[PDB]
Amino acid sequence: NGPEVMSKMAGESESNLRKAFEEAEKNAPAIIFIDEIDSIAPKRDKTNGEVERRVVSQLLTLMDGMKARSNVVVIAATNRPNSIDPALRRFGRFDREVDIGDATGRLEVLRIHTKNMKLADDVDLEALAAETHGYVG
Amino acid sequence: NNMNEVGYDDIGGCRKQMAQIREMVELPLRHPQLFKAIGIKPPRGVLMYGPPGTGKTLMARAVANETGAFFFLINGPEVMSKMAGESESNLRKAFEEAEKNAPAIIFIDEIDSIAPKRDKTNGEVERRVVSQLLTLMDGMKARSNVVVIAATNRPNSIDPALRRFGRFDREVDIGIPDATGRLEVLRIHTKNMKLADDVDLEALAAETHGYVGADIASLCSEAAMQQIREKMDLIDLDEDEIDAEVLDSLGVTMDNFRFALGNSNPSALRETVVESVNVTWDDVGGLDEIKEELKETVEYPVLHPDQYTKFGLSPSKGVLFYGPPGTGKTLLAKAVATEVSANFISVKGPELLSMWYGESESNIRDIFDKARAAAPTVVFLDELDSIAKARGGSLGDAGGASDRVVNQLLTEMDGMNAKKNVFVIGATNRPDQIDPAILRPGRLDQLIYVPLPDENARLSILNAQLRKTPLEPGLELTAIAKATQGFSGADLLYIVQRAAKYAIKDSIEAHRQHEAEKEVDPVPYITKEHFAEAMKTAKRSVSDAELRRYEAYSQQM
Amino acid sequence: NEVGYDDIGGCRKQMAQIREMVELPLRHPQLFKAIGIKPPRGVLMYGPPGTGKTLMARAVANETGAFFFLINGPEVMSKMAGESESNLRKAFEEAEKNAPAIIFIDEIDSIAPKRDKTNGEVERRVVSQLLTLMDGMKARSNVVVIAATNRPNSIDPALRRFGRFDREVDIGIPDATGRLEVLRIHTKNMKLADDVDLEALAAETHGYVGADIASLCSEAAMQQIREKMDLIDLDEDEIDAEVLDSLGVTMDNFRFALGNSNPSALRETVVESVNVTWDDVGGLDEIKEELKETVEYPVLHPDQYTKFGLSPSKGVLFYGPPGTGKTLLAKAVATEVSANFISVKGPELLSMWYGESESNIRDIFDKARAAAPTVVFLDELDSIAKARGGSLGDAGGASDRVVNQLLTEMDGMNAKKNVFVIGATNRPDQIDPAILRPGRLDQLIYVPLPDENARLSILNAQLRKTPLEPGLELTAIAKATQGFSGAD
Amino acid sequence: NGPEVMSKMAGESESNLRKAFEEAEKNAPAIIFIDEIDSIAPKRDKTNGEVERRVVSQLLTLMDGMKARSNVVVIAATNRPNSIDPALRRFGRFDREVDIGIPDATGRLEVLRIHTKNMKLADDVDLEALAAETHGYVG
Amino acid sequence: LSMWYGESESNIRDIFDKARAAAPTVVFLDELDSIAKARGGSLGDAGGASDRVVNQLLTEMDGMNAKKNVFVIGATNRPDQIDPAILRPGRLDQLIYVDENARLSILNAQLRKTPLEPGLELTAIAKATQGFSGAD
Amino acid sequence: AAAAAAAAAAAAAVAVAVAVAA
Ligand SMILES: [Mg+2]
Ligand SMILES: [Mg+2]
Ligand SMILES: [Mg+2]
Ligand SMILES: [Mg+2]
Repeated sequence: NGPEVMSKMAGESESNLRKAFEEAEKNAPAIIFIDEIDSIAPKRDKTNGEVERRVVSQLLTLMDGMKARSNVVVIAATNRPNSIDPALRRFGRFDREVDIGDATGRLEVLRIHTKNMKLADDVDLEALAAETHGYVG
Repeated sequence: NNMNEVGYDDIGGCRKQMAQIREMVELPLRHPQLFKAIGIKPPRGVLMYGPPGTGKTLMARAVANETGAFFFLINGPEVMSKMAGESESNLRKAFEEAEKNAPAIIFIDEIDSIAPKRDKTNGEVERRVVSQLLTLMDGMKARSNVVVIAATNRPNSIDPALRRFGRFDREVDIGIPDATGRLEVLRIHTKNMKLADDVDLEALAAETHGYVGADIASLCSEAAMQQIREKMDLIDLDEDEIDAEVLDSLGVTMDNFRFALGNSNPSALRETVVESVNVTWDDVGGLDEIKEELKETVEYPVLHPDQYTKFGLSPSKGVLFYGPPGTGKTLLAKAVATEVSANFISVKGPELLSMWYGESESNIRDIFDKARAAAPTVVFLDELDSIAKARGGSLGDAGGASDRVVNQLLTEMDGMNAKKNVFVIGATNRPDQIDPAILRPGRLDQLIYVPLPDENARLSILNAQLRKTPLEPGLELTAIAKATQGFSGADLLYIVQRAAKYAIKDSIEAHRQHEAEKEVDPVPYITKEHFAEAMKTAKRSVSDAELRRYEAYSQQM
Repeated sequence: NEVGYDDIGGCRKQMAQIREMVELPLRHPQLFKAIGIKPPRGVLMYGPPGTGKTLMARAVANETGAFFFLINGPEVMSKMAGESESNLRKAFEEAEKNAPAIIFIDEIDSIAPKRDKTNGEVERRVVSQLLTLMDGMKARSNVVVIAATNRPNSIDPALRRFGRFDREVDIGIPDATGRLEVLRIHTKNMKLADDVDLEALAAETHGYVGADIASLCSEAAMQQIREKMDLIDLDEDEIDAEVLDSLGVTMDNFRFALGNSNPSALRETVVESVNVTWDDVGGLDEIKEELKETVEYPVLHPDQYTKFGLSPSKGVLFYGPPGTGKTLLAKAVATEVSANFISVKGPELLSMWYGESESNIRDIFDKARAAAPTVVFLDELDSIAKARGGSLGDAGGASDRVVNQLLTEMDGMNAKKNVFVIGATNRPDQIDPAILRPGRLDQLIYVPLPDENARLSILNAQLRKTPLEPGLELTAIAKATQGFSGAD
Repeated sequence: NGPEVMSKMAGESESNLRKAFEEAEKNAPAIIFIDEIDSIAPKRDKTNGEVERRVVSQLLTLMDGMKARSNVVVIAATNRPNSIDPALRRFGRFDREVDIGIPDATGRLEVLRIHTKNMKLADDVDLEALAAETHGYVG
Repeated sequence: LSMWYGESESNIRDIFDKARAAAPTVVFLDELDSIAKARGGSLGDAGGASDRVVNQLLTEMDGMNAKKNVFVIGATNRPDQIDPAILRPGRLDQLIYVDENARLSILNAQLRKTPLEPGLELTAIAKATQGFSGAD
Repeated sequence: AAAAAAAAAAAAAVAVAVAVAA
């Protein structure tokens, strides 16, 4: 995740990034999920720190340093599509973005969540999935 | 006994909120079996926000006292230290003590010192502390069974990561109490101290409007102090000794609370306190039907809320007075501000504008926030020809700020409803220069026209300035009114001031003559000769072109 | 040496309020247990500088026998990280630990910049630490906190709440009687001549506050020192007894010091004292008398106005052909009339930024009403008072906002005690109708061309300091000029 | 000197002022000269920074407060007096403001004699004509 | 109409960009009289702003092909003061002239959540008021 | 040991201009 990369040791964030990247290259052709990238990438213009710039440069030099024998991909989730570094959106690291803009998925999420409770005997979750319109997750 | 404080019986006026907090804090901490049985995992963090003094810290003391579970107080600005990297260790050991000892409860006051939103910050230690708190809170298993209580005065200056699912899931807007809640809290605080019999707390609660939580306590304390002050003078209570007979003869009466109310104001409006001007409804001569209509329109939402509910018509909050200069619009505003029994914030039109970028809209938002806090209130806008100017009045641009401020006023007046009870009074001299966007229905509905006084209204006005003035018995004012046709209230004031000046000149001349040659005052009353000499120079102010323009505007409406 | 309650005169009401709050819970606490509730413990003193707030703090510190801590505002902060909050905690802990005590926080504006407009984290941490210490868990146990400020509006609202700062006392400008007590306090420890008359001197001071009065006294003494050290030689070694004794401070010394000193608040806009007199203005005798009486009546005879219970007229506007002598009347009023004078030109107050014109106007009128009674001269009022809506192309109606600010600020929900606005315009057609309204500028004085006897009076006034031929007469000159003005 | 006190560390400028005043009072009956005070007094109300307000408040407290000034005299110099905090232009802080303005003909002649003393003039040199034709020279 | 120059036309430009982005859509132009004004008709104006607004509206409406299928709806009280350059064919050619039943429906929809007296008919208010409107 | 630092950079103001009609 985003803000789970800091440690008391100075520069340990770069060591943690290198450890994760070498583990993903060592084990198998796999996929890395970096959730909440807005904490790691502070857009580099409004920030004023120096270890954030160092960890952004480390993530830049670690995303660029993937060869053909790595065969690993990276996935990253964000909330706002505007507070991202263009150096992270440069050609080489992140170019294929998706724009995730229903009732069946809402019924699936309901049956996933509420199936671990002594619920009822006279419930119809189809009506709860139909009458609920704008809820998510 | 002081350390004991008080449980649920201390906090009042928020039944739902206190019930919710006790539900979250006691049940999952005494017996978590029922939560597992139903199949919902109770949250681990709960946020509290609202205006200061609403009772949040009181809530913390009540939960700490009512539940015998172990407690550990930490505060925001006392966590970090000077040595390199000890805030993280401090928080770590705090959580370790919270887990190792018992299913305890942790309370962090003033989180704003630790969450600067990550946008208006430049240092790095805040990043370290925020990330440490995030990982420490996220890394709490189901078996931890330790809850954190957060207390923030302003909720919008919070790092949004803490609002995410799984972190501080439950927020509680502890708002202002109502009349019943305010009366209940008054009873709670005033029960230990003695109270005189002649007291009607219902009236005190119906008159207490913007006070929240602590301000009423201040009112009570001030009344008690006043009682102590009056009894010290009369009995000559000397600082050297205390007489026990006086101690048992101590009772705070209703007059003490009246005095305290006349000297105390809501905490939120403390900054915007205005100088006191004593105007009464009989001082505003004339304008009888207009005054009756305004008072009736302002009184219905505050005295018959059930009548307001039993209806469908949308209560038009706004009102705009327009008319010729010197007719008494500002006087009506003064009378409302003095004798309405509600909050009142007076502002002059151009004061809000500022050279810097954004501050103007910041002032508009904060002032309207203050209006919302001390509900009900009456925001009096002076000279809307400075704020609500027509976007096209001047070809030249002043930086575009005018459009931004006008849009800010529309967005902050269109985002109103029956709640928060805010009536905006407008008053302009030139109605042509106001933006029509403001006069749209639903924003400024009532448009009262304050015309030139008539013969009976003019006589009433003349009598209104001569209420406190000693007057000679042999004077008749009907002739003065009959002889004046196009005059205004300001003209009448000028006439009366000229008469007073002539009287003062005569008095000083006579006193000088008396001292030179050497009843006390040869001129204790104003004279018909003085009035004649004042009206020898009196004249009307407003011209006929202005009268024509106002008549044309009135007929156009 | 020690400054007690008899050296802090002129604030008797506020003195009693703060004396009560500091002494009664620390002299007879039994009464506060008998009534049932706890006493107030937080109080905020605010007012213009030099009014005597710090003097009040010194008096409280000297009189009360309890423990006392003094804290300068910025002094608490330090360079090491998280050191300011440690200092606040240490101070409060020391105050609580030793005894019931009085904390004094001087210049609170440096510590509480509203915690919302500031952008430094250190400021927000010091504000949060102060808020927690002064109210919170285990906040205070029988210790009272006084703070001093000059700008109460620059304080965070959370600090202005009951329990932290419950009562705000207003240490404002003293009245004439207050000036009398201040003078008696500062002139009781010196040797004065018998001629000295303090009551008239206090009456003639109109806006002086506290330290201003002290300055006046000091100036008088210094002038006396410069009056008797001239007759005596330099005396580089030692001074004879006969001059060391029998110094004396005459009333003329005080008058001279009054002719130089000015209110500290109005020192920003001091105007050089041009020398005019009533005899310098030829003609216009009836206008001279009306202006003189309309200005001196409120300031010398306030009892009669309260007897009739009516407020006086304030404004007046001269209008007429150029050079009739309007500015001359303004100069005379500025130099001889006792009320303070603020001479401002027409277009002086405008500014290129947005809103700074109205801010400057508000500041000028705030200073004018602060040291009241005051006279404000608006030269060529038609520059600032334009007919609203007349100009199609304008700087976003900058003139409109200026005139609206002037109109509403000079007459609104104010106190309107004693401010006299003087207008001088030779083109009265360009004025807004609202400005001509009574209660804003009630006296419209027309200054026509001088008559034969008025031209003679002007000629005599203008030849009053020049040697002239004995056989010269000025009646012929008057008979010959019929359409001339004073300038001609 | 005016801007000599400002430092990057938070809470060091006012500490420097405190050290200066304490040394001045600890040493002897001293005189304190503050040159170009316009850089440490922007009226504390129109300014928007934070360190300037803090230095102004520290200076105001040091100038007057508890045990304000024991045998120390403060002198200040500025090119524009209107741009200073009114709280500093009060008795006790800055009792009197002297106006050192444009010299007249006699003053100009005095300055000319003072400056030309070290130079070697000829026997044909007069200074009165030069002081007459010199009109607006500030010295 | 933005006070800043250029921004005024940029508002209409990005309004039509938001319209063409969410195709199909309906752009209800209320009170056309203001925007539909003769180019430079008024001698005194803020640097002939009206003409630039009308030119932006005309050049951002005439560029609508069969694609993006936008539809502009106008309404006015005075049809005299509308620009014939905006009443031209190819941009906006239809002219719908615009009752009692709609007034009765408006009075019945406004009095939905209202405790009305049962012995009351609104057909008298519909028949007495002929040229009225919903706001009054 | 760590240390703090103060910083106040600048702000943004708005000016007013005058135009001429014809
Ligand atoms: Mg609290
Ligand atoms: Mg008015
Ligand atoms: Mg002081
Ligand atoms: Mg003149």
